[PDB]
Amino acid sequence: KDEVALLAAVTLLGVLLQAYFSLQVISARRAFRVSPPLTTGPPEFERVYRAQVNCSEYFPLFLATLWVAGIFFHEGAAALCGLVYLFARLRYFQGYARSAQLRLAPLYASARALWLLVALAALGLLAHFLPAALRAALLGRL
Amino acid sequence: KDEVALLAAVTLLGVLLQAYFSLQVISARRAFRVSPPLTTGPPEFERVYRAQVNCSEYFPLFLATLWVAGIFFHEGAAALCGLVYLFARLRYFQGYARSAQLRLAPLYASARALWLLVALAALGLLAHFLPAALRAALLGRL
Amino acid sequence: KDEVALLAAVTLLGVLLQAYFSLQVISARRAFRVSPPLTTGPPEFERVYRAQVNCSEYFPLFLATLWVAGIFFHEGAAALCGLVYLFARLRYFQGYARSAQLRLAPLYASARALWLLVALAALGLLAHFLPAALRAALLGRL
Ligand SMILES: N[C@@H](CCC(=O)N[C@@H](CS)C(=O)NCC(=O)O)C(=O)O
Ligand SMILES: N[C@@H](CCC(=O)N[C@@H](CS)C(=O)NCC(=O)O)C(=O)O
Ligand SMILES: N[C@@H](CCC(=O)N[C@@H](CS)C(=O)NCC(=O)O)C(=O)O
Repeated sequence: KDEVALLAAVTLLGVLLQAYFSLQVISARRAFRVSPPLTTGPPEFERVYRAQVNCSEYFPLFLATLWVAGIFFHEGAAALCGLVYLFARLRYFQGYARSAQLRLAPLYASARALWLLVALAALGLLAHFLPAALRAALLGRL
Repeated sequence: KDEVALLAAVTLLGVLLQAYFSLQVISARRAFRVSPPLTTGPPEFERVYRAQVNCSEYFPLFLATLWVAGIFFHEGAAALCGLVYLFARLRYFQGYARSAQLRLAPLYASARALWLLVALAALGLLAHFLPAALRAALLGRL
Repeated sequence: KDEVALLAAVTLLGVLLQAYFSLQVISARRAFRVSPPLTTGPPEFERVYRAQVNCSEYFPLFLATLWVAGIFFHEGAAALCGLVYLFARLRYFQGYARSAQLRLAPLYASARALWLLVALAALGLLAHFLPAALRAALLGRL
């Protein structure tokens, strides 16, 4: 509870953001009179819809690496990248909605932020496994 | 293990439900002869497909707030909302499949249940951070 | 940290794989000149796109049962099924991309692997709840 409080905070933040994306899609459906089960129509809608879906399919990847990084590398560092990513995603959604081209900048920022969490998670896990493994390897060649 | 057993139970339940949604979509594909990579056809299919996809994109949001709420607020309360939500989602899927209109009632029930988890998670995290922060704020104005 | 290190490893692996699926879809978009917010075009593209989406909607189910199984049943066993599943998913993506029929074999392997995690998670949770419940049931009929 004490060692994961920040990660949980970022996580909740992330959820709130996804919730926001949804409300926006619901509003797009209304504005452009696009009723389910339809997911296609004017590009101005399709973009808003696609921005929400794209963010939704990366969320688990975010939550996953956020927690692994926070637990095996550094909680504060993992949480900071969590924010930077979450912010980049907001900018992505908002940009994408205006123009498909305006999604790129924010998309890249997201990748960089997400790739850090992955690199950190990797470095964390590596630090946890490698030593013990190398010692077991040496002990073997006794 | 002892402090999260209920959350894990609800979680497993949630997975089983998603698994159920999938089998249903697979059955829809068969019934309406809609082979991949197609995701469009008769509305009777599209609804079933969309019900499964909509539940799938909220699942992470569910799992996320379920665990944060269960860990920072109250496990039993978080687990109860987990059920209420999971049930609302079943009703959503089943309703949506019949009619796009029959998805609304259950959809709202889902939102309410999900919003609770978020409110609880928020209250939990707030209780964990606020005090320490306020004391640090006061100590500063010494 | 020590009791979940393998699960976190498999998890990170899983993320890396999803990241791989994405890059592939981005490459498909380029190859077949399919720019967002479009998600339809030549079947050779649609399959690649659908393979990535299908893997993305099961990921949370994977992560969920992976951790519940690893925590309530056996970490090493849960991690092994994690690999077997993750491998089956790679084979699924790669097969699907070539042909919709080549996705079936790997898809089934995925189901089997995933169903194990669910069975294990169930057995784990059952072992944690059942006894205490039965004793409470007997104590009642005192
Ligand atoms: N589901 C995504 C996976 C690949 C991806 O993330 N692509 C980036 C760069 S091409 C994107 O912003 N795609 C727009 C979208 O997914 O709607 C897709 O189909 O494009
Ligand atoms: N992916 C959803 C996000 C918004 C949402 O959850 N909408 C609710 C109320 S309009 C719904 O049931 N949508 C039907 C669906 O997603 O198929 C969408 O595109 O509609
Ligand atoms: N979202 C999936 C859920 C059902 C599913 O997983 N189906 C399997 C066997 S029919 C599959 O490989 N579907 C191809 C796909 O989802 O693109 C769908 O719409 O088919």
